[PDB]
Amino acid sequence: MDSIDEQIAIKRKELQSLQKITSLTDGLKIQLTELNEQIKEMGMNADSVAQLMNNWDSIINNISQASLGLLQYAEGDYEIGPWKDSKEDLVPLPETMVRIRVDGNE
Amino acid sequence: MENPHEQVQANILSRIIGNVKRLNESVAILNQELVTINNRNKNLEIMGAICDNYHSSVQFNLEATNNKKPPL
Amino acid sequence: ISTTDKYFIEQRNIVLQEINETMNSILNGLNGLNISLESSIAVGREFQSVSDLWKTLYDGLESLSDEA
Amino acid sequence: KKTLDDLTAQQKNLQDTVTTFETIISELYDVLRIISSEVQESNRTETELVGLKQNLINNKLKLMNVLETGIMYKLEILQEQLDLQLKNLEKLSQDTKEESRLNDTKLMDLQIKYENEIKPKIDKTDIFIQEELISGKINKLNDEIKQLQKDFEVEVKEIEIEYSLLSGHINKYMNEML
Amino acid sequence: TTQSLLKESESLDKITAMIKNVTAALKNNLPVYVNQVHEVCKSTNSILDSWINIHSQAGYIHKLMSDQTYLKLINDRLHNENVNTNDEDGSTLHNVIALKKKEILDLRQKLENRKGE
Amino acid sequence: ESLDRCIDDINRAVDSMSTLYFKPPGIFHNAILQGASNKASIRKDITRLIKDCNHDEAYLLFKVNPEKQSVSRRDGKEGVFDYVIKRDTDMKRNRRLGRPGEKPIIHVPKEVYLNKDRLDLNNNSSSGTFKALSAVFKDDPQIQRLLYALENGSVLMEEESNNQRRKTIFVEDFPTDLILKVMAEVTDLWPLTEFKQDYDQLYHNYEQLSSKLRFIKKEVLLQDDRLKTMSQYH
Amino acid sequence: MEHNLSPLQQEVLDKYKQLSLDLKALDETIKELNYSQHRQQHSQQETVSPDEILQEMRDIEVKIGLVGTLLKGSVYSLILQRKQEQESLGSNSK
Amino acid sequence: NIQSDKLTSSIKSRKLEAEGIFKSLLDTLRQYDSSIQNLTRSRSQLGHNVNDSSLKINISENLLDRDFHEGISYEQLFPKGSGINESIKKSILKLNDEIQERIKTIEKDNITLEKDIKNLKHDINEKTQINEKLELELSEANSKFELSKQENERLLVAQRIEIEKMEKKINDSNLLMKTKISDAEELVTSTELKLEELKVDLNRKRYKLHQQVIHVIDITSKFKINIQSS
Amino acid sequence: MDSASKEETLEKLDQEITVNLQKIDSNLSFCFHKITQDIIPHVATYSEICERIMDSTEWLGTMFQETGLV
Amino acid sequence: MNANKQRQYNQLAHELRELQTNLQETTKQLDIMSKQCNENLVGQLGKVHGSWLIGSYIYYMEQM
Amino acid sequence: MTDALEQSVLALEGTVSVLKDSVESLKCANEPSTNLASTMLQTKRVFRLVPEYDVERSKLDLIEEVEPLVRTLGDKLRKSMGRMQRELDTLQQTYELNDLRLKKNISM
Amino acid sequence: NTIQQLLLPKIRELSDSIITLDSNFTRLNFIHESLADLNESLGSLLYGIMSNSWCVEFSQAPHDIQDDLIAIKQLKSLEDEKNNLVMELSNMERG
Repeated sequence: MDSIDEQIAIKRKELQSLQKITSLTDGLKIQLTELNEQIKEMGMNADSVAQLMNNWDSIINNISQASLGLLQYAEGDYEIGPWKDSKEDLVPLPETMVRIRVDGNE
Repeated sequence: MENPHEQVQANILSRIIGNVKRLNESVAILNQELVTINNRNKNLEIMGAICDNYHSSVQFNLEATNNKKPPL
Repeated sequence: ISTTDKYFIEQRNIVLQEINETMNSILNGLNGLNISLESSIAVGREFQSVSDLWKTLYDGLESLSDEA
Repeated sequence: KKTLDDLTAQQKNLQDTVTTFETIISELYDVLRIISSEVQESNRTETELVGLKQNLINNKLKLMNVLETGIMYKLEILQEQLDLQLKNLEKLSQDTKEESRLNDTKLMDLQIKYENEIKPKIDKTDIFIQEELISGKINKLNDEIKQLQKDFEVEVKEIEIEYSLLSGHINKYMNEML
Repeated sequence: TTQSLLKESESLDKITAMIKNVTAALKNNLPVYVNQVHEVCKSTNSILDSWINIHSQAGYIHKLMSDQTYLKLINDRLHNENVNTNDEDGSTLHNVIALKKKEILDLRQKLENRKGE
Repeated sequence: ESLDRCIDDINRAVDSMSTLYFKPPGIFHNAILQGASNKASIRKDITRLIKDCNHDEAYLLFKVNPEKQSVSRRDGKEGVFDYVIKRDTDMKRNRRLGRPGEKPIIHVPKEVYLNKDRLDLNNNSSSGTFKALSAVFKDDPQIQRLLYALENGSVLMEEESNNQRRKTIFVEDFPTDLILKVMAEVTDLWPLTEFKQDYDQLYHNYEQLSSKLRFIKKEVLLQDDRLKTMSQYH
Repeated sequence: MEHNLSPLQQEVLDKYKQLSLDLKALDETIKELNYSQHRQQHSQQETVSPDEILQEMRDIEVKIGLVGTLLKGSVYSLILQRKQEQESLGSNSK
Repeated sequence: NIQSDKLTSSIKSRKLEAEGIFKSLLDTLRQYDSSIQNLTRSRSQLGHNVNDSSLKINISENLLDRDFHEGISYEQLFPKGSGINESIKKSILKLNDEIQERIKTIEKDNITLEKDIKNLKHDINEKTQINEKLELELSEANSKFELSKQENERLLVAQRIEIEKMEKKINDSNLLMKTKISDAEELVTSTELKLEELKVDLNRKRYKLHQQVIHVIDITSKFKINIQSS
Repeated sequence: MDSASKEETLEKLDQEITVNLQKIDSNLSFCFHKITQDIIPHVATYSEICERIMDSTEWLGTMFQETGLV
Repeated sequence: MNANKQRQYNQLAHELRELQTNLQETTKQLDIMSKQCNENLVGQLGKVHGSWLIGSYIYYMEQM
Repeated sequence: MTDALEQSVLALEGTVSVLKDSVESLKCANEPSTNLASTMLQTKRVFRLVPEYDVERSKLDLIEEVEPLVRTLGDKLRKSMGRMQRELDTLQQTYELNDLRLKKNISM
Repeated sequence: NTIQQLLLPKIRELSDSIITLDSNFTRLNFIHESLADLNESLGSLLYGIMSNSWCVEFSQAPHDIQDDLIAIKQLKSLEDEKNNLVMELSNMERG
């Protein structure tokens, strides 16, 4: 047969290489887990900023909804106070609006 | 006839290569997504910069004149 | 010239001098008021630009009556 | 001078031609604005009016479609169903009165049998039981029973008296033997 | 002469007409105009003052939140009220400065001891 | 002559100052300024502009959707909320396609409020309630024709016989169970308490009298087969 | 001595007094318009003055820069800064 | 020669002016024929086939080609009684008035159609409340059938209940008749049989007692014989 | 040491080669699953939030570009 | 030693090298992404907009 | 052999080291961002605005459309109860009919 | 006669003064309109802000920002003292 010691040496060197590869792969595993956690918390921060940002959209809808008073009222209603021509009357507020509990608690 | 383990290793090694290839592909796809996001986010910091500038400027204005009212 | 005519002439002279001094005063006051008004227009001229570039948020009649 | 006269003729002909063309042009423009602003505008208004006419005619046709094959068909079918219900309640009342007269005829017939045949025969049975059976045949049977019982009892008592007489005679004969 | 007299007479009466016109305008139309524009500018001043007020409070909040340390303190205060909400005194800013002053007194007595050393 | 021409000039000028019109303050001007004027004024304005709704009333009239934190009408009929939010949503989607923002960014809901509030001021043809109903029931011809009938007294249904013709069918013709189910979905669409008590009263009326009637009906069926049996017997 | 003027002349003279009086009236009205003690005497109105003029309008102007000019200046500074890193990148390349 | 040159220059200027004005006239006539054709097409769209040649104006395009020694005048193209202002213009105003009175007639026809339309909504409305009253009578007829056949059933059932109770009472009456007659006859027969049985029993008892009397007599006789023989 | 035992060691090195390959396979598969099922979905949801962020504040964007011509 | 195994390890080396390059690219992209998130998404938009909103909130609540 | 093995080893080592560095940098960058996102950017929406126009319109619908609908529905339902009550009377009368006929016929 | 010749000029200058005043008030009305629409726009934005703030809650907004602010400057100074003290300590330890 072939001299045994040669294959013995080859097998131990592949052994050492393989154990090092396994260790490096475990390290890769842990780093991947930490990276996914990092990405998750950055996504959470972005979600919080989106929650902080939705207020602008809600403001836009509130203004659009309440703007109906302009064509609700008429031209002759506008001359209040100093603009009354000389020859109590519901000063022209916008479309009156109501609130509703939304958080599920009443 | 033949050392029994060899084929096993072969098969095992084959599997390794396969999944590693998938790893490659997976990672590559990630890059693409990542890359896209960055370009698609190329607007956001712009807005922020202006916003940052705006904030700074107003504070500077609030030191230019003494109209800065005390907090509550 | 008759004595009554002469008296009437001096009366017109005096009253017309009074009109002259009064109109000098009036023109001075009107010029002052007008210069102040020109100054107010000069300072207010800038507001047109900001009003236009901020009307883009909510104009109302500019677009609402556009549909009319 | 001959050239002068010829050229003068040319000039007057040119002037006449120019003024003729100018007046024709002016007339053409005037009658053209007549056609455009008055004749063609009138034709446009006429076309709009006949368009309104066609719209009114189409509305009229649609309203008759709503009328006959719509509303009048609805009136026809509604009246058909109402008339169906009306002959139906006619036959209903007819059947009601026929079965009602059958029912009251049946009841008054059987009541007459109860009161004029059943009741008199009940009374007849009653008087036959009391006057003829109870006060009559049954009572006479009881009376004959009592009379026969009395006859039997007196015969039995006479038989016992004969027994006593014979016993006394035997007792006397007993003493007579002395 | 008479004709000149009639000429000046009509001049004067028409002039009197137009001066009554201008004074009527100056008493009726002009004052309400200036009052209206003045009131509108006053309202504009009020609106802009409100704008400066919200901007000032925003700048104050930005200055306060720009600190990382205050963020840490509010964070573990949240952690604490999750752990126990009753003990407000546990996480306060005045307790923080009191413990800071205690730390500084310990520091200075250490420095004076080392100087004595 | 020059004095006369200056006279007509100043007459024209004074007329001009007569014709000048200064624009009066508008809507949001008044709202914000009175809501920031004085403590009593700010309280009155905060009461006028935003009134809190009765939680019972809001619950009875509106679905509240806590997962999306939204509010909608129970019947599903579109309101100003539906119009404004849907318009904002398809604006967002159009912008996602790279289309630019529109001017002005704030749009008054003109047409939706027009076509309805001028009608109110004056105050396919079925109203919103029946439309939402026909939406909510299935496409069964029986239920839809019952809806048609109670909307206009009787339904013009088409005869199943070979003689294709239209005939009217009235509300009593459909079974009582179907109309009760219609009323049930109606009171589901309007949880208001008066309707709920009306429904449970009426359904308890049905459950006693009509259900006992049905029991008596099956029992008379059996007892009538008994009648036929004894009639055959003698 | 009683001056016996012609009576067209006398009526014209009365025209002079009446014109005089209503010019004094107009002068009074314009003085009121330019009157500077508004609300300083017994009064409650306002007169066209720095109260409505340069004193008033610059007070609005100093604040108006917060919304109008500062907003534009922010993006202008952004553009200038963007040109700044563009020049820096060009210098790095060169 | 000065007059000759001046008049020649004026002739040349008027010549170029004549060519320009003639070109303008030809353009005007061509666009006129276009306008006339358009008007004819528009009128024919309403069925009014206007004769195009009647309104068109004919001008010779070679009129100016003649030498200038020969005169050209308005009467050549438009003699008296046939000028544009004379015949063509007046005819076109007459056509305008014809279209105007057509407009008036069509407006009257439209007003008549509108009146017929309002009368048609009137008839539709009348026939509609007729229809809804008839539907009310049909619903009322269905309901009246309901309660009507129903109360007919009610009274018919009532009469049959009365009939069946009285039939039952008559059945019990007949059973009572048969029972009472049978009981009375049975009682009479039983009393008669009891009388007969009592007659038989008492007669046999009488015979038994007589036989016992005979036995007693025999006993007495035997006792007497025994005593005497002793 | 020994001969039968040195053949035993030979088989031993074979054995830990095999199990080490098994561990390598398992760890790489776990890494692949981590990338495929966790990291990429998180990147996608981050994309969604960034879309919502840039989307909501766009009216500021129009207001800015209408004047600054950016 | 088995030539098949040798080619298997050659393929493994190629795959691991390209994996290293791809991971370095991913590291660059992730670093840039973190820069956008922490410096702009929360650094400027978040901070400034939260400042505006909270300041306006406080201002209006004090005027209840 | 060993060349390819060591090449694989060094490649994996490079990936692991770069991943360690990127993770550490990500943590350092995230810590202040996470701290800021946790506390003051927290926001709760408690109310949603509802124009009073739609509330009054819903009330008007309930009182002038749904209210008349329920009125006619109630009237027609009461006539329905009347009809079922009637058929209860007819059914009990058929019951007395059938029961009495059974009794008399069985009796004879 | 000369009376009317001297009346004419002051009428002329009064006329030019009044017409220039007319022009000035015209531009004043223009500026007033511009300011009114500016007011309406800013008021609409402010009303939107106000309505949104009257329906949202921020659980972590401070209340005594004065005390927080003076405290944070005092703390920042105390950390500055900390840095110089520790630097001196390390310097004397090294030397």
